[PDB]
Amino acid sequence: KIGKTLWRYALLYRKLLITAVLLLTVAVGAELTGPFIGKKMIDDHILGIEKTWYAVQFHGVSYVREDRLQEPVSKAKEAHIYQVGMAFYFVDQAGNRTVGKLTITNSRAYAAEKLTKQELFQFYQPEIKGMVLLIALYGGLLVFSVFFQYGQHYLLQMSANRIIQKMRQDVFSHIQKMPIRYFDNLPAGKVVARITNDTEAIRDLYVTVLSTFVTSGIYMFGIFTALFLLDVKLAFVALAIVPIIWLWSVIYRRYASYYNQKIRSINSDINAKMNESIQGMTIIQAFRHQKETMREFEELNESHFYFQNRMLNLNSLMSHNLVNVIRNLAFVALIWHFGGASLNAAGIVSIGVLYAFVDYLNRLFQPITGIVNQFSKLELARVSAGRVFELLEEKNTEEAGEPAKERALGRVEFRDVSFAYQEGEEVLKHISFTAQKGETVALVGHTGSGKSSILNLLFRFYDAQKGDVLIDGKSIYNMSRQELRSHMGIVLQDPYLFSGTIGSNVSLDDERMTEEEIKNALRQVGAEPLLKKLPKGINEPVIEKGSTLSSGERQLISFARALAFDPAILILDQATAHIDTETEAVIQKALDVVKQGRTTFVIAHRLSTIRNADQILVLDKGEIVERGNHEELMALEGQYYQMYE
Amino acid sequence: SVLKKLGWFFKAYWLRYTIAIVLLLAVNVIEMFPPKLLGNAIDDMKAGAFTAEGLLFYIGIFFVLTAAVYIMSYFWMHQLFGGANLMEKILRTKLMGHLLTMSPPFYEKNRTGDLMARGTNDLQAVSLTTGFGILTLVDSTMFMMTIFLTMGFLISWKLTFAAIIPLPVMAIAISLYGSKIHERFTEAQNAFGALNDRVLESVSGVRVIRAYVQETNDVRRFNEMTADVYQKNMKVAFIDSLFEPTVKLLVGASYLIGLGYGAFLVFRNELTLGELVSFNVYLGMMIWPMFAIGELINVMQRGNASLDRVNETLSYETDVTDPKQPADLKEPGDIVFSHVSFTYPSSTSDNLQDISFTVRKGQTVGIAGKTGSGKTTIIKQLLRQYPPGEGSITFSGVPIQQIPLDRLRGWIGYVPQDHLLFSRTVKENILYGKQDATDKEVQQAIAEAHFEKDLHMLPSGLETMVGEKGVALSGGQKQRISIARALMANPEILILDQSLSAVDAKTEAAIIKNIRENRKGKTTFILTHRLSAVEHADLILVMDGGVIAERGTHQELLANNGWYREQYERQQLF
Ligand SMILES: Nc1ncnc2c1ncn2[C@@H]1O[C@H](COP(=O)(O)OP(=O)(O)OP(=O)(O)O)[C@@H](O)[C@H]1O
Ligand SMILES: Nc1ncnc2c1ncn2[C@@H]1O[C@H](COP(=O)(O)OP(=O)(O)OP(=O)(O)O)[C@@H](O)[C@H]1O
Ligand SMILES: [Mg+2]
Ligand SMILES: [Mg+2]
Repeated sequence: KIGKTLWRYALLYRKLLITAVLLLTVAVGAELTGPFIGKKMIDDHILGIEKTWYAVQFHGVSYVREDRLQEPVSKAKEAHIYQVGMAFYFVDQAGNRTVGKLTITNSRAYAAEKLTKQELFQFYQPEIKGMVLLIALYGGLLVFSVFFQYGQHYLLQMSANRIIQKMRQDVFSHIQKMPIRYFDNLPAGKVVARITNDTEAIRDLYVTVLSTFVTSGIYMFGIFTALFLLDVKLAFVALAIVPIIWLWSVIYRRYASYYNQKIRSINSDINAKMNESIQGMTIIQAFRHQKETMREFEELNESHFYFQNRMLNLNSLMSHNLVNVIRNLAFVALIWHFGGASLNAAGIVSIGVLYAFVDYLNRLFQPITGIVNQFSKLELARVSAGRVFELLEEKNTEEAGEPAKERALGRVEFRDVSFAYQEGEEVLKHISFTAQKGETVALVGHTGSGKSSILNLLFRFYDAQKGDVLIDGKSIYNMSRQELRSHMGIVLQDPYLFSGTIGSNVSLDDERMTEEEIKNALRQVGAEPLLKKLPKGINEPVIEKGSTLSSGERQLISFARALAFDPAILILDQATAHIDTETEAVIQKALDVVKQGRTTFVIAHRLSTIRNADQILVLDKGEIVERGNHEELMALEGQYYQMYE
Repeated sequence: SVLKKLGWFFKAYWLRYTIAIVLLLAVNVIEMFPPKLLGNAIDDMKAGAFTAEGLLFYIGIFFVLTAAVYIMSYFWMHQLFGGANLMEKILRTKLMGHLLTMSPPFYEKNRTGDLMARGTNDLQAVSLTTGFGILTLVDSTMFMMTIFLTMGFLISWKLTFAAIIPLPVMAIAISLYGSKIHERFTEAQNAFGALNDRVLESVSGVRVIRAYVQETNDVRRFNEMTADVYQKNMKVAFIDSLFEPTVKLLVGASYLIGLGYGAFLVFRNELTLGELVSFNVYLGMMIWPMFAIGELINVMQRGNASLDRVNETLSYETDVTDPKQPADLKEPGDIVFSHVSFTYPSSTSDNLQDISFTVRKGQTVGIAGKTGSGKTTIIKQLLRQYPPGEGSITFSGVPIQQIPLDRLRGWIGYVPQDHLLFSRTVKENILYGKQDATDKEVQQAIAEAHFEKDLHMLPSGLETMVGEKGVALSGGQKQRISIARALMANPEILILDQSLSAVDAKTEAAIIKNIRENRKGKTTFILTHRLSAVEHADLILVMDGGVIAERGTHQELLANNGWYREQYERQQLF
């Protein structure tokens, strides 16, 4: 259920949204009181001349309105004023508007004279006073909803920003508690898209879509309330209108869901494919695969273009184009009902009411034009919520015990253990070996017998299906892999350096080793910091891996950072492959000797670096062959050693 | 600016939007008659002249006008929203066309997440701007223009130069708001690039993170960055919420001035209640839609900043790597280095000094010395991935340049010291080299790098999927796929870059034995640290810093005292 999680994240911030809605309620209330001033300015200060008159003095005789400046109690003539065309007429004593010949057939006829222009203006001086009073009233009333609108906007901005921040943090934590397999079998760009290019969809769902929705829904409620205040029969049609919008939100959903989800999936594919191309651009620019990679991309691009054009029609019969059809149907009703009321001359009551409704229609549709402009984003962000939420709601996750344990003896042990990726490729079979503090080296020439499989089984990157691994008699299935992985360190077979200074790469953003860990670099690095112009702390290698640095130098930095951390078990993976230069490879094994202080697992395809190991394994085809030392060489390792020399 | 930057698209298609401007004029005028029609109808109602046939005429006009606007603005919506899609697609194609055909010295200055976002996010922003922002801008501008004209002639010019007084203030406010929002949005786009960069780094480095237990120490950094992004989002929320109140204020001021001064005009008898209603409806349609003005500027400045990013990345001069004038000489077998003083872009020293290297016809040459001595620098001189400062590859007489990068790149074999693959099957990524290879040469290269046995371990020989990067493959297997792939091409020039450092000695023997069989009279560049495959060559250059310490074959090196002299014996006594 996507909506429930959106509601829960919103309820995490109740104070912010409730205060914003209250302030906006105040603002909309002020604005909706606004047009009553127009109503009551019309009906009073323009149509008061049309009501009975018992001070206004033209010709020096005519008395003043019943309710007007200079009101003694006096009534002798009961005069009236009537409207004919663009001319007004004044009848002295006690219908139709036929022209000193005024007739009201409903019959009696009387005489009236034209009110000219200056005399007509003379009438509405008190009306001028009333106009300026009401005008100033509304002008002042505006500046109160001026500081309420500001407040509610600046409050919704924080509610949206906080919501998106919280959601992003939760997603990132969840992805870091995912098994390695999940990352193994999914493109980096694909996962990266679901975090950065996918939460942006949900951010806009909050920053503009839902904020605009609540504002418009607060504006419409007020407008319908005012419409009910004025009329109760036309307000019932007004209420009927909203089910229309509901049916406008249901249809745009039964017609956009599939294509929006296809667009999102293609976008993820396009992020993944572009990442892959950037990473391996040397094989594109050295093997002339440029045109084929362009063709694949263009296939994806045209698929996305096609689906967008598979949505180019639904959005065309919607939006303002369709908001104008409700507006004109509102005008038609405001004509028809008033006409059916005024057929028998019973339409002069609603002359300020007519104006108020006319103003109200202008009010109502702009909130609606706001609402419709987001249905494209709403149905687009529903997809994004599902993709992100499925990631956030995932049951194959592994609970992680963050606390790291203390130092442990270097006791590794392996019982009858049978590991197999994807349940079919039985990499390891009945692997059993032990170590206390010496160098136990796993050797195989098969190149696919599962050396790295054993190493990543030790870290529980993948869970074994048979047997158990016990360090100091501690089954690795005690979870808390942060203690399991803090006792021991690994130099990956393919190093990955992070961004920032080489000193930062060795330190790894940990607050354990001071600046004087140059010893780790000086442990095996010869004159490279001298070669490069500035020391470790002032040269920033090219972002990601150090393409500004050689593969061996990168591997040197990786090994140094492995030693910078001091592990109870030092695991290595072809740690001396690209730095095989013997001048420095001998300094890593002569001046940086493993010594007894570490329990080291030295993996390598060269017999030179494992000649002094006190335990050598073969593990060929996932099965061990030899358990002796270097001098215990009869048949198999003899072949490998002989060819090396 | 965003208009001056996006115009060339419109100049390319001025048959699709010219038809749509006339269409919008038509739908605006026809939908702008009903105001005056209503004013007239209510004037008739007040005078008591409202007759039945007038009601029928009014409702018929309203219905026909509604249908006309419906269809004739449906066409305008379709056209413009399709133009936006086309703009986005063509920009994406141009962007990937510029990312390719560009040498590696730009990827050190340009990020993989900044560029990935600069494609996806920047183009979606530009699409949203091209469609919706231009739609709203043109529609609103012309609508306001015509409403100001109709109220002028058709109602009055005093009532309409008077609610116009507050609009200059709107203009200045809209100037300042855009002036700030442009900078804010360029910063936001760069920030999204940075966020994508950080997430990409975290995802790529996971085992290095998990093996070191720094999940928490990374969630800390992400949280701090998100907090800073929130702070920026609120430094813009402040300005956006200080802008809207001035907008609504001025809208209300225009409304109030129009209403009050129109009532006063009615008092002077220069206007009627019907005309008052008409003017008020005109103002209601004209100035109240300005509530979305802020969103319009948001879209329009976000698009401008995104397109500025795309433009500055889309014209970089592609380094110095380009055929000047095709010399059109098929490869001479001679590669004679005269004087090569090279300096990487990100360096301040001559990484390579004058090297008089020379390799004739087909001769394996061995380059192996202290790490960091720039042997892969000399190799990169051949591939011309970097600008030539003083390099003189001098193929026969002609310098390195004046050759087709297609043909020159076809001459070279490969330079993958770090392993690289692609997400596909092993067959497909072996086919990735040369022109899709052939039928059985795939199996030839397979059982020519001693890789046939490996297929037993792989459950689906040549058919099992190779996971992203090296997943589903061991390190030696991946290098053995690289050698097979790049031996599919049978190159005239082959460059091996520590190509034997990820497999055992036993398989190393098979490769060198099979490389000896494969390479007979074809020049090969052997770079390695296992000092046994370098034994056979016409020349062996030992590299020390920016200069070659010694030159000769495998014999005189063991005679002259130097680096090679001590390195062979130690690897021999083992
Ligand atoms: N994620 C995976 N899923 C399935 N099979 C895998 C996976 N990762 C590796 N393999 C395969 O399982 C076996 C494990 O061997 P491993 O990766 O340890 O190589 P290795 O013996 O260390 O060889 P070398 O060091 O010579 O490359 C190999 O067949 C390898 O290609
Ligand atoms: N992109 C680059 N920009 C600037 N300098 C670079 C770049 N790549 C490498 N370098 C520098 O070039 C030097 C010499 O080249 P490089 O070390 O790659 O060859 P190498 O000596 O064989 O390395 P290795 O011995 O590690 O296999 C490196 O030590 C490094 O300082
Ligand atoms: Mg190198
Ligand atoms: Mg391996």
